[PDB]
Amino acid sequence: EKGIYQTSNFRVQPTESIVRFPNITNCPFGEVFNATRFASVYAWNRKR
Amino acid sequence: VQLVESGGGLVQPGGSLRLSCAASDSSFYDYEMSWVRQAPGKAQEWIGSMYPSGRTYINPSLKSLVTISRDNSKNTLYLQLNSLRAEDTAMYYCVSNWASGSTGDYWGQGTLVTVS
Ligand SMILES: *[C@@H]1O[C@H](CO)[C@@H](O)[C@H](O)[C@H]1NC(C)=O
Repeated sequence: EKGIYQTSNFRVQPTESIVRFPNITNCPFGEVFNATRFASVYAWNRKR
Repeated sequence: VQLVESGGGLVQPGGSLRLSCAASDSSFYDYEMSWVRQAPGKAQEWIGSMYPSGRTYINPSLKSLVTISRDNSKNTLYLQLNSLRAEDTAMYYCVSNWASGSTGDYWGQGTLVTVS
């Protein structure tokens, strides 16, 4: 019959998603591996 | 100045020589103080080592050529050179912590040595 009938909803689907994170993404890990010589196998180092 | 070196000079082939290094305090020698040489052309190598456990074990290749002793009155450290040939040009630095890689060694100025 005549009238205004509600059928369904419609949402605006989201487009491409993004993620944002801060600056200062660093410590010098090279100073551990770019050491010129390594020590004796009885002097293992924990460069914390 | 807290560490110095004394002795050394021209080496007549077949002659004897005296060399030394010093430190500042008794805690500075604690726990390890090991001799070391360097050399232009020839690879750097450690001369002698005195471990803090009382047992001294020099390198199997360098344990039958160098005599090592310590004197804390001057903090001096006797070192002697014997029978250098034309193939052993070495320049001597007194650098600690060589059994810790290149992350614990202390670099200063040292002295320059030429052996003809
Ligand atoms: C280590 O040294 C080499 C030099 O060849 C360099 O290419 C490399 O990037 C260095 N590593 C770091 C983390 O810097």
